Amino acid sequence: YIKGLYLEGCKWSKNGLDDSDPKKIFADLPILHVSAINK
Repeated sequence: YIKGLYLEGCKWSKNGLDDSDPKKIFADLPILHVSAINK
């Protein structure tokens, strides 16, 4: 679980056009995942 990433220019999901202010936006919990190839 990573805390503190920052996006630039949309939402997390349902990404849309940014408003006039708030150029740098928080990033939500991007939990990772690893898997064997083609499996």
